[PDB]
Amino acid sequence: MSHHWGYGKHNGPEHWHKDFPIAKGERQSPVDIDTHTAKYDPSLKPLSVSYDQATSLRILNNGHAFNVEFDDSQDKAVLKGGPLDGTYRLIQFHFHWGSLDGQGSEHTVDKKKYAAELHLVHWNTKYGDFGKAVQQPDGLAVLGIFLKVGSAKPGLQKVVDVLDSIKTKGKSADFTNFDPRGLLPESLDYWTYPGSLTTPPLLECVTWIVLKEPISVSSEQVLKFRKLNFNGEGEPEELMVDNWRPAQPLKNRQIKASFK
Ligand SMILES: O[B-]1(O)OCc2ccccc21
Ligand SMILES: OB1OCc2ccccc21
Ligand SMILES: OB1OCc2ccccc21
Ligand SMILES: [Zn+2]
Repeated sequence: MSHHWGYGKHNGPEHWHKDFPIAKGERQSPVDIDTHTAKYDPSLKPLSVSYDQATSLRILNNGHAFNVEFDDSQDKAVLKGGPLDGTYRLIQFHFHWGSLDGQGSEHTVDKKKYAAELHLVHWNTKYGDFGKAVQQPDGLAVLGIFLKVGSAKPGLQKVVDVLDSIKTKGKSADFTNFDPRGLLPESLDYWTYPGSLTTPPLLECVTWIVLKEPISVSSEQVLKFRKLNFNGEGEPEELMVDNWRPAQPLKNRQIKASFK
């Protein structure tokens, strides 16, 4: 019932440029990762993902995805190294997923679409908070992880099991004591490039770090994502599926690989 951007024919990615002309900008995300033209950069550092002191707080259905939110008021869960200068603090994670196992990811790999994509969102501590960070060209670092359907991911199950309590837009629930390390693959090999948010306001503030190795989740786990709703409670049901933006033009960018 409310006026909002979304993923429908009438309010989806093809419309967003009218309110957010940066949608047609020079560093938009996601992109297709052409693995054959990405260059290995020996100058890149190992990525340092340090999530041992992470403090999860809450899970929220914001009408576009669900966010698992963290206490970012101290250096507790940080990303550094790789392509990054300085230290970026974890604020939230969320996913993008499809109506069918053959689509759902935002980034693609040689045109391959995965069933879903996880975004671990971090802000550059030099700018003091998330709101100020998104006003900067190096304000955010997003760790992107592909999901394929296969074996269950045990570290995902606590998330799946709470989704029924946040079915509709605006619902939240406690989500303490969640260890986000259980959402990572074994390998930290990655691609990186400069880009943007993949949702309005589409701000060009992101260093993307996209892991090469997908995680596998079960058919049952991703089905439960698809029972969420875009609508509010008491409104007609519109399933939260296909909340992904398609690949955008690479323009004058290079994608760098951390591996040979
Ligand atoms: O993928 B997204 O555009 O969704 C919300 C978000 C927040 C921070 C960085 C990137 C994103
Ligand atoms: O502001 B709007 O939110 C959803 C929608 C659908 C059609 C036309 C306008 C709007
Ligand atoms: O600029 B827009 O064209 C269609 C629409 C729907 C919802 C929100 C914004 C827009
Ligand atoms: Zn995202």
